[PDB]
Amino acid sequence: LRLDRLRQFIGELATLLDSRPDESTLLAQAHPLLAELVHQDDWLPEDCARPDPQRYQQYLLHVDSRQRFSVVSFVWGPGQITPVHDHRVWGLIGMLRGAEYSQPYAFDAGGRPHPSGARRRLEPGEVEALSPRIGDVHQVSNAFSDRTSISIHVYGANIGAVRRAVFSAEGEEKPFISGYSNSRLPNIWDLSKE
Ligand SMILES: [Fe+2]
Repeated sequence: LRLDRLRQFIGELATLLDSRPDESTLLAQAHPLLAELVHQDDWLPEDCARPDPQRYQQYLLHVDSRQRFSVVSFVWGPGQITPVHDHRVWGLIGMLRGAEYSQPYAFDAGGRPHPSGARRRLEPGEVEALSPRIGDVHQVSNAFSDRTSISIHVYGANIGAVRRAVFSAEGEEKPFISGYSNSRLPNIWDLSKE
């Protein structure tokens, strides 16, 4: 495993964040950092790539000391899908293997959510951005019904601890905390094992 590439990404993102950019500058300059990471699929620990039959898995890879960001391996078993939901922090999503569909939503005056633009297909190597400022609400699904798809997510917080919400088609808001699938993180720092 090329865990040095993951270490490099974490270091460089933290370096960008050290210059205290606004969200727009951050998303713009971190976009190529993550695309470079997901351009080649040779680093993700198999532990953090494992699908589950009932639900997709969320494997935490790294959290910044000051929680300025977290890096999560998002794993879709065949045909799995999220409900419509928000994030409340900035996010960058890089596709690793397989593919996923992403449909942005927006609310009318009465609460009800509607698709607010074209559904997007994210191919391996591609990166998309989200945040409360530029659009925070979407529904995501595995683009395939016959395979496992994986995307790497970077959020502007410890996303598993962020209190957010899911929305029904009728617009019912329900409190949501995603948590994480792994009770143990991969050790990506023991260089003497490389
Ligand atoms: Fe999401």
